[PDB]
Amino acid sequence: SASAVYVLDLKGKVLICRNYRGDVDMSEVEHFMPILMEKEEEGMLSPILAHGGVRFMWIKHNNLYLVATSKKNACVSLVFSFLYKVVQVFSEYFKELEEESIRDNFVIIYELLDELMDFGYPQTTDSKILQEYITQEAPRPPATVTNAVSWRSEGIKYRKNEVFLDVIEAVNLLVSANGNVLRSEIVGSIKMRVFLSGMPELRLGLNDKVLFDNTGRGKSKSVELEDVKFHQCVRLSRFENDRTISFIPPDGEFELMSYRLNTHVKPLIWIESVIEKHSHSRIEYMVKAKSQFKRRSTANNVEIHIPVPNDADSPKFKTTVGSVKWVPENSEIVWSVKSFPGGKEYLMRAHFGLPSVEAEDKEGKPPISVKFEIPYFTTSGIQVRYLKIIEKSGYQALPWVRYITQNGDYQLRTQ
Amino acid sequence: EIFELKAELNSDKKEKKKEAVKKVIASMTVGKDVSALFPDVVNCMQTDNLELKKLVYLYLMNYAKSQPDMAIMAVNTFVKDCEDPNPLIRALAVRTMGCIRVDKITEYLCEPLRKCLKDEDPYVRKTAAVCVAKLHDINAQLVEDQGFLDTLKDLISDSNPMVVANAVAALSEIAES
Amino acid sequence: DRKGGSYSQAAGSDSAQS
Amino acid sequence: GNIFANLFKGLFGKKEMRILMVGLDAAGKTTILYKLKLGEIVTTIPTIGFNVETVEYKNISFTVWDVGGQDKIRPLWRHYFQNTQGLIFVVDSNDRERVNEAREELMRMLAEDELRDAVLLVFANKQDLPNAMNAAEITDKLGLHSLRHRNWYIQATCATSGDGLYEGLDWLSNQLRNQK
Ligand SMILES: Nc1nc2c(ncn2[C@@H]2O[C@H](COP(=O)(O)OP(=O)(O)OP(=O)(O)O)[C@@H](O)[C@H]2O)c(=O)[nH]1
Ligand SMILES: [Mg+2]
Repeated sequence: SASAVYVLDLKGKVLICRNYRGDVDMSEVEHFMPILMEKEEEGMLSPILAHGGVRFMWIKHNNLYLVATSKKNACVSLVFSFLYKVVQVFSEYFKELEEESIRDNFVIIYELLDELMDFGYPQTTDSKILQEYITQEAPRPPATVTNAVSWRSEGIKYRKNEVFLDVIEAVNLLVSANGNVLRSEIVGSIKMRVFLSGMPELRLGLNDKVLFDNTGRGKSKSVELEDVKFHQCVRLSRFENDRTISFIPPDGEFELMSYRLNTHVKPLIWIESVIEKHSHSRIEYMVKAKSQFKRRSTANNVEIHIPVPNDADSPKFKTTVGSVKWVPENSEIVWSVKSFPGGKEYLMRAHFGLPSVEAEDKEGKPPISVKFEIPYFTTSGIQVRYLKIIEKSGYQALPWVRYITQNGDYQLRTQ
Repeated sequence: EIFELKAELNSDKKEKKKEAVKKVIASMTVGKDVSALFPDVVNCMQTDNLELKKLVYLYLMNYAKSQPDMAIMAVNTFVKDCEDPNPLIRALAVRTMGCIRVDKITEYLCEPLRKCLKDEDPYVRKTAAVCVAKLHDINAQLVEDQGFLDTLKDLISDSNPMVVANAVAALSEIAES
Repeated sequence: DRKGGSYSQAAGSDSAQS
Repeated sequence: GNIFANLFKGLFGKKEMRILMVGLDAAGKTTILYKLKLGEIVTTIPTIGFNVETVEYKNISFTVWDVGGQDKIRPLWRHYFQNTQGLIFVVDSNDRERVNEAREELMRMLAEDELRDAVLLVFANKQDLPNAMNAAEITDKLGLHSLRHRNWYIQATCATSGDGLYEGLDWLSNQLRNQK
């Protein structure tokens, strides 16, 4: 129930505003900046502000905060979803989200803002569908919005029918300073770039544990996804009935399904780091990385971030494999490794100075984060079984998919 | 500046009219009080190009409460635009009619709202459903007199699931107040 | 080639499940 | 400077001209404009706002801006006085009580120091009922001959039939254009 959607800037100037109900005066945006400054300076700053009887719930973008004023008991979740959809639409239309396009793409921005939401109730959010009715360089609105299928424009024709899939893995590990892993969750991501002719009805089929149990094959390697979130094209009823993943793929790259299940296996990389920090004299970093992953897999672009002292200067690194550099902007040791074969063991011996004068205030212990990304490795063991591409005209599809394993929330708590 | 902009907007050349409309939109967005030129832009409203019509409608909506007296010169234009063959033009006109916070303007908009309530185009139906809720929020008595509750109730039991959802949301908003 | 694992062709359905 | 392009444009017709459409409500202004533009008697609701159209005849774009006769729209006729070259007055001979009001409105509109180059164009609308007067009784009642420095021409046009529209257009073209 947003009253006026406005786009602010880093200096407090509203780049663009679009009132939806008009029940809130446009002058309330001026008090948002002082209120945000007071909240940030007192630790009470939150994305949902409140100027008396008017609430300013908005998120911070790359360069400006998309603040949407509201006065009644509007749905905060609905406002957040609308803001996320607007951000996605802006990213799809404009390659950059900065003030350079706000003051240059106002002609199409105003039209998009007017068409997207009316009276505070959004109606269209598909960038691909919206690109056929509002352009910055107008015909009747497409029937896709009026029809049930609002995410697949009819009449799409291509020379070839190739669909590229991406089974991206997110290895998130929360290892405490005692050496035990607390939060170890792996979230699957099935992102597909469907490029076919017509409006095919994809029938996704994988070796799901539930599907195998229902079919009676609950004895082989089956993926046990605790949470499975299908896209808008995926029919919820079909999945709820008999685990049938039937949906119309969109034209382009989109997230069809996103599995999310816990992981009870050992970490693919084991980091043994020590801190021999002398009292204002020197420091030692006996960091040893052990790869627990399969030897057939190589972790391309391994970046184990080791937080070094903030005031440390004149550091020396005695490592074994990979380039180690200290970035003063981040104040940490970047253990950058290009290719890390599975089972490899890298040992490092850091040595940096420390000023005699102690710091005025404590700086904390940032967690050690690894940036391992090993492609062609499915840690969860989930493999795509089939993809039923059916078209009324009739064509031979050539679906493709790749498995990518990377490190997600793989942070290591410091001692 | 202001005189030059008014002269450009009061010209018979569309190439200058579009530039003047863009400059007026930028000045309003840049933070310039351009409400004094509302009567001047009123004459340059009935334009075939949809690019200038949308900007004029946005300026009128943003300059409707500021100059309600000068907004009396747009009812005929809205009535004429509410019958355009293009569904987009009709939807834009319906949205602009409900966005105008004028007490003396919403009274005459009941007929276009009634005409567009049973529009075959799903976009037109959604625009009419939104405009009915906007009018009810602006004036509940006018909406009740127009008898839009019966039309809104029948909207949920019709085709166009997006239009049905919009009508349900409008009915919930009306019942909320 | 492509970083992150080479793309592999996908099947049409569970041929072993009829 | 060179005026070769202007001469080339004028060799095949360059002048367009303008026109105005004012008068009392229900005076045949909208129907007259529709007949001039399309050629049919279209029934329309009272002109709450205004109607702008153009007529292409004799290589001159005769743009006509219909103005309603509403009480709240009577003082809005001064908006069209800016960048206006012509003016057409539509009388209502079927409304005896409204004849005085129409004459007063015409006198008020004709008493403006900015609207001086606009020649008079009296159109006898509703020329289908026996109660309608001739082309001189209405002019005598309105005193069109007493308008100093004003070129007035009374033309009777039937809304249902359309007779006299060509004569009025020819008279307007002759008054506006002073060439061969
Ligand atoms: N039947 C008939 N009616 C006429 C004739 N001439 C004028 N009228 C009346 O004049 C009215 C003309 O209204 P419109 O053509 O819509 O435009 P208008 O004359 O400017 O009237 P307003 O819009 O109210 O200002 C019609 O409603 C008719 O009732 C005619 O020749 N025959
Ligand atoms: Mg008329």
